[PDB]
Amino acid sequence: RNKYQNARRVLNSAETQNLPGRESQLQELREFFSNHLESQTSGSLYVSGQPGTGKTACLSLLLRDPDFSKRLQRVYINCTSIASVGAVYKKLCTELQLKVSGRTERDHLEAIQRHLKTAKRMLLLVLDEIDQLCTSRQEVLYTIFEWPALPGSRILLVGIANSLDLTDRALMRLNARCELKPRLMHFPPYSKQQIVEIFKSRLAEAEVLDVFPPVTLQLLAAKVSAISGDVRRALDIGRRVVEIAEQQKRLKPVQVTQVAAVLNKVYFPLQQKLMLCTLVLMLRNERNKDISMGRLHEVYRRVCAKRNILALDQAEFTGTVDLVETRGILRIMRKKEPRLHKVLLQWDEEEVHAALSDKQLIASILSDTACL
Amino acid sequence: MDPTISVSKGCFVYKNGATRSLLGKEVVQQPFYEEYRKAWNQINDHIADLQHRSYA
Amino acid sequence: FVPESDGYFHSAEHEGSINAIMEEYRSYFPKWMCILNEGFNILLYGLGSKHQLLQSFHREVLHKQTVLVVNGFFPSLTIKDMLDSITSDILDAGISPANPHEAVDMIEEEFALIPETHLFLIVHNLDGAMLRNVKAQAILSRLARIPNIHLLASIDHINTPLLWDQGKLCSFNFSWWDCTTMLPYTNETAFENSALSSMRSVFSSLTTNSRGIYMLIVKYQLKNKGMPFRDLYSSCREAFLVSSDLALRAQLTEFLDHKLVKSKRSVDGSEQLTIPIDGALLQQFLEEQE
Amino acid sequence: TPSQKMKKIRAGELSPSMQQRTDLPAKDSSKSELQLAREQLHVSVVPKSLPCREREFENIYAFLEGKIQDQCGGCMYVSGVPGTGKTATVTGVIRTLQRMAKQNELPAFEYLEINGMRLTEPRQAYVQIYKQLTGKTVSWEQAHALLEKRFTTPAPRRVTTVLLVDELDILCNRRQDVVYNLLDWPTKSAAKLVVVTIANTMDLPERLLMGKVTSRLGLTRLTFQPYSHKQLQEIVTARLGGSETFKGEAVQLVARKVAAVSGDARRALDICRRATEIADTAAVKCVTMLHVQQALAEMIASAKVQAIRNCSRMEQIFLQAIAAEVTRTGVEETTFMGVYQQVETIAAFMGVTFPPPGRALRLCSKLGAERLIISEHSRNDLFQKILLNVSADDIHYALRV
DNA sequence: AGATTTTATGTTTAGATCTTTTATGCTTGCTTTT
DNA sequence: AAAAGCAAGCATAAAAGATCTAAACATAAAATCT
Ligand SMILES: Nc1ncnc2c1ncn2[C@@H]1O[C@H](COP(=O)(O)OP(=O)(O)OP(=O)(O)O)[C@@H](O)[C@H]1O
Ligand SMILES: Nc1ncnc2c1ncn2[C@@H]1O[C@H](COP(=O)(O)OP(=O)(O)OP(=O)(O)O)[C@@H](O)[C@H]1O
Ligand SMILES: [Mg+2]
Ligand SMILES: [Mg+2]
Repeated sequence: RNKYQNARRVLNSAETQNLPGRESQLQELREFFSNHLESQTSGSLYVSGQPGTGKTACLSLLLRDPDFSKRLQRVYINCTSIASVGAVYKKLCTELQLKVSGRTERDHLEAIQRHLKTAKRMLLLVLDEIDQLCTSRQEVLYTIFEWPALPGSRILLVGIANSLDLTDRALMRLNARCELKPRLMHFPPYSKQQIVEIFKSRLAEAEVLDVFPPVTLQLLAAKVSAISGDVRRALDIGRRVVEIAEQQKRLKPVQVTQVAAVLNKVYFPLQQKLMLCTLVLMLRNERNKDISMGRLHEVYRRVCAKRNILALDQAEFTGTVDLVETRGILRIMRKKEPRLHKVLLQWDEEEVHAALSDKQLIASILSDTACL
Repeated sequence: MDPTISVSKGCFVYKNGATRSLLGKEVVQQPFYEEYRKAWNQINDHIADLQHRSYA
Repeated sequence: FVPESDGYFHSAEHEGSINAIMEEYRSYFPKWMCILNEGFNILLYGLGSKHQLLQSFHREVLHKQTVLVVNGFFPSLTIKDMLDSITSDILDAGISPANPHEAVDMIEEEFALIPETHLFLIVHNLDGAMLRNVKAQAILSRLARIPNIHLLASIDHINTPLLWDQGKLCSFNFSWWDCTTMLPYTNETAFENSALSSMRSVFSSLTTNSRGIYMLIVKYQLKNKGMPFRDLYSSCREAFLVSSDLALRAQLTEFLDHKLVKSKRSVDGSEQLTIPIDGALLQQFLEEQE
Repeated sequence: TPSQKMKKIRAGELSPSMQQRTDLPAKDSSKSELQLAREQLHVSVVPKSLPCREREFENIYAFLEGKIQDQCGGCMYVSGVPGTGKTATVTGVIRTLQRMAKQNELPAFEYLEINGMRLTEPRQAYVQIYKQLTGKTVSWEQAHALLEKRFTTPAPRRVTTVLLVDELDILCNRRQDVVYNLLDWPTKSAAKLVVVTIANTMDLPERLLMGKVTSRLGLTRLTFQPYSHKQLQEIVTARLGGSETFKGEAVQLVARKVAAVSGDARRALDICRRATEIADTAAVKCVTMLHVQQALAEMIASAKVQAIRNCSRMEQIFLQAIAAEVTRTGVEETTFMGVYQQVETIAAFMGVTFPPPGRALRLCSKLGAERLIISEHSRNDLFQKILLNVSADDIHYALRV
C-alpha cells in the first residue's frame, strides 16, 4: 500500500537482476568465460568470500546471459542438495540427461567422462557451496577438479565457497600441476559506499527513495560495513527499520534515532541470581577456575543458609544452572556424572553485575568470603 | 603429465577380456626351454619325493 | 656396504649417459618376461625414479595382457581399493568382502578357476606411503603367491625389508634387479606426503573490526615482547570492536582457521593468544599498517 | 495381506484411528467446583487469549501479516526458556491469521508445521513437510527433490506458506544441510515461504549454526522473558475464572515460589493442580495456604536427608567414613581402601563390628545404585574410587539431628 | 496369475571426528665427572 | 677444561571416551519372466 510497505517489500533480500556493487567482478568473470570460449580450452575457477557478499548473485546473473546461452551449456548444482558427497555425479547426470546403465556411482562417473570426451558444446559447471564436498580422502573433489585436465574435455567449472584457503588447504595436490589448479577470485566484503549504492538502487527501483534520508543510510552502512560487510544484514536492518516504524507510527522519513535504536539493540529468578553471585564469588576468590557443579552447589547452600532463605536440592540446582546456560552467561562442559559437570563463565563480571541489576545483593554475596 | 599419474585414482585397470605359458611359441619350441623344463621337473619331483619320505 | 657402528655410538653429458642407461634397462625386458614366466617376481632397487621404466615395460611388452598398475606413492590409496579393483574389474565379481584376507581368498579361488588368464601387477613403490604397514605387505605377498598373478615392483626406501619376514619374502619370489636410473623423483615426491606475505594476504580480506582486533593483539605482542583473553575482551569492548564475548570468540576462531593466532590455554583456565611470528617482522607489519 | 495395509498407510488413504471408550465420559454438570478448577488448571487447556503475552503477540502478528500481505517470504527466530508461552503464542497468531483469512480480510495461506524432537533424524523433516502437503509418505530423498521442485520453480497461483519449526537445535547436526535448506528456500523469489523457528537458547545462531546459516537466519528476533512474580499470578487467576476455590494468598505463594526458581508456567499450573488434589482429600472446598505449602514441599522435593536417615546402620557408618576420608586426605575422590580403614576406626568407636570387605562392597554398590555416592564397578575392589554425591554437611544433619 | 532377481530402503556396526587429558619424547638448559 | 647426565618445558601424539557418521548387510516393494 503506502511507501512503508513498498520499501519493506522492495528491500526484499531475494534474487535480483541489477548488481551495482559487483561490476569489476562481473567484468572479470565475463572475461574469463569469454577467453576460455574463444580459446576453446578448459579452465577451472574457484570463487570465494564471506557470506552475503554476492557470489551466487553474480553467477546466477551470468548463467542467464543470452550469449552464453548460445555458446555454452550452463549447469548449476547446489552441493548441499545432494544426498551424499559421492552422489553428486548422479545429480550431474540428471542435469545433462545422460543415459547411464545405472545404480552405481562408478558408472555415473564413466558416463560423465564419456560425455566430456565428445561434448559438442562447452560446459559451465557451477558447484555452489563446494565446502560440503570436502571429506577426508576427498576422492570426489579431486575427481571433479581433474576434469579440466582430462584429454579433450571442454568443461570449465566454477566452485563457490566461503573459505579463502579451501583450495590450497583442501587441495594441496593440485598445486603440483599448474594446468590443474583453479584460478582464484575473492569477493571482498562490501564497503560503506557500496552498501549505500545498493540501498539507493533498491529504493529507486520502486521510487521509495524519500523514506530514507542519506544521513541515516550513511549511519546504517557505516555500522554494517564495519561489523561484517554482508548485504543481507544491511537489507535486514533496512527492512526492520521500516517494519518497526510502521508498528510505531501506527510521509515521515525515518530519523537517525530509529536506526540508532535498532542498531544499538542488534549490535532474573532469585535462585539464578544466587547461583550467578556464588559463581562470581568463587571465580574471584580462587585462582583455580575448574568449578564443578557440586563444588558450586556446596557454596551456594552455605550462601542461602546465611541469607536465611531455602536452598534448592542438587537435582533442581542442575536445572537452574541449565536455564542460566541458555542465556549465554555460562557454558557447561559435560562429564560422566551430573556432579562432575564443569561450569565455565562466559561473561565478564562487569557485565554480570549490570545484568543482575541487584547491587545491594551482589555487594553482600561478594563480601561473604567466610561462606566459601 | 602421464595419464597413469592421476590426482584421484590409485589403481589403473587395463583389462583385456578377463572373465571369471606367458611366452610365445618361439621360446617354448626352442630346445633349451625343453631341456630346462625337463631337468627342472625331474629335480623338483625328486626333492618333493624326499620331503614326503622324510615326513611320512 | 659394511657400516661401522662407531658412527652410531659417537652420535649435457648427463642426458646422453642417462639415455644409454635407460636403453640398457630397456634391453633387459625379454629376460624379465622369461623370469616372470618361471614364477619369479621382479623387484627394482635403483637410486632414481623407476616410474618411466615400468611404464615402458607396460607399454612395449605388456600391450595386450591384463595389467593392474598400482601407484604406491599415492598418499590416499588403500589396500581395499586395490582388492576392490581386482575383484570388480578383472573378475566382474562385485565388491570385495570387507575383510582383506577374505578378499585374497576369494581372488585365489576365482583365479584358480581361470588358467591362462594371467594378471600382471605393476606396483611403483612397494614401500609406499600407505603400504608401509605389515598387513598390506601380507596381502601383496599372498597375491604374488598365486601362479596366475605376476608382479613387478619398485623399492626406494632404505629400510624397506624390515617389514618382510621370511614368510613374506618366500611368498614374494623376488628376482632382484639393479635398475639404477638417475632420474629425479618428480612424481613420487609431487604428492602431499613430501609467513608475513600470507598474513598480509589474509589480513587484506578482513573487515575493519577484525583488523582492529588483530592490531590489538599485534600491539600487545610488540609491547610485551601471548595476551590473556580478558585483556583483549576489555580492549575490544572499550574500542567498540565487538558486541559481546561470543562474537570475539567467533573472530578468534576465524583467526585460528587462518592461522594468524595460536591459542595456548593456561593452567588457570585463561586463554593465551600468541602470534606465531618473530617480532622484527611483526614490528615491520605494524609499520605497514601505519 | 499386510502390504495392502502399509500401502494404504503410506498413501494416507486410511486415517490412523484410536480405540474409543466403551463407556461414555461423565457429564460436566456432575462435577464439583474443585474438580472444575482442577480441569481448568490443566496445562493442556490453552486459553483462547494468553494473559501477559500481548507484546509478543503484536510482534509475531505484525511480522506474519506483513510477510503474508507482501507475498515475499522470509524468516524469524523466537527463543526463550521452556514454559514461557512461545509455541502457544505462535499457534495463537497463526490461528488468528487463519480466522482472518477465512473472512477474506487477509490473503489465504498454507500452514505447515514440524517439530525437531518428533523426528528420529534431521532429514526426516523432508518426509514430514511433504506429508503436510500431499499427505503421501515417501523417502526423504524423493521428498527433498519434490520440495525443491515445489519451492524453486515459480508456479502461479502459488499460495504463501508459513513453516513453523519448533525445536530448531535438534535439526542441526554437523553438516547442517537440513537447516540450510529450510532457511535457503525463503531466499528464492519463487518460494513464498515464511519460516518461523522456535528455540530455547538466545545465542543459538552464533553458538552452533554456521556463518552462512546465521546470515540466512537474519537479524529479526524475539525473546520470551521468564514470567515474573505477577504474571504467574495473572495466569493462574485467569485459569481459575471467577471461582474462589483458591485463596489469593495461596496463588500468590505458588507464583512467588515458582517465579524464583525458573519462571516456568507449567510448574505453577502443576503445583496448583496438586494443591487442588491435596485440598480434595482434606474434605475442604477451598485451597487454603497450607495445602499450597504441602504441594510446594512435595513438588520441589529434597529427599536426600530422608534417604540417609533411612539407611541401614552399616551404610550410615560408611557414609560417615567417606566424608571422614574426604576431610582427612583433602581431595574429593577416595579409594575404597582408606574408606574401609576409616570404617574400621568408626566401627571400633561405636562398638559394633563391621562386615568384612566383600560385604562392604555390597554396601557401596547399594549406595551407588541409590546415587547417594558415585562409585565404580565392583570388579576392582579396594582400588575403586568413591565420590560422595551428597554434601558432607547433609550426612551430619541426618545422623545428628 | 504366480515365482525371480532387481532395486530401493532401513539398520547396524566399524570407522572418522571432536574433545579432553595424559605421557613419553624431543629439545633445552644447566650440571657435573674425567 | 669436553663431553656425558639430570631436572624443565612445550609438543606431537597416544589413549580414550563419547559421538557422530558412512558403508556393509539384511530386507521389503516391485518390474519381470513364465
Ligand atoms: N552487488 C549487489 N547488489 C545488490 N544486491 C546484492 C548484491 N550482492 C548481493 N545482493 C543481494 O544479497 C542477496 C544474497 O547474496 P548471495 O546469496 O549471492 O550471497 P552469497 O555469497 O551467495 O551468500 P552465501 O555465501 O551465504 O551463499 C542476494 O539475494 C542479492 O539480492
Ligand atoms: N501467558 C500464558 N497464559 C496462559 N497460559 C500459559 C501462558 N504461558 C504458558 N501457558 C501454559 O503453559 C503451556 C506452555 O506451553 P508452550 O508450548 O507455550 O511452552 P514452550 O515455551 O513452547 O515450551 P518449550 O520451549 O519447552 O517447547 C501452555 O500449554 C499454556 O497452557
Ligand atoms: Mg550462495
Ligand atoms: Mg514449544
